[PDB]
Amino acid sequence: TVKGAPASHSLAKQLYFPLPGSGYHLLAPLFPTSLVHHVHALLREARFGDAAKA
RNA sequence: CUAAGAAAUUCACGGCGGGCUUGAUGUCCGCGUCUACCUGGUUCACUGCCGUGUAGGC
Repeated sequence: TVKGAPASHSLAKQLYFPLPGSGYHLLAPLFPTSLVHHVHALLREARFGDAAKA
């Protein structure tokens, strides 16, 4: 549980978003660790075989 | 101010081997097609006393 310093080392994406009146924000996106991969793998190998043979 | 902004894939190859498709068959019967028309508004034609001489003759 430690961070360091906020940065975005020159190759991470960061994209202007138009504010309503005027102005922008830089909005650096970060890759999430949402695991739909577990829900994808368990619905393709675990009991996809049993439902598929039925 | 665009998940922004950048990017040489690069190369080669033996698909080969062989072969019985066979036989048989009933298309089979009919039939009312009628009726009336102007090719005519066109053949710039053989000559010749003729002038071949762009008008000139029956």
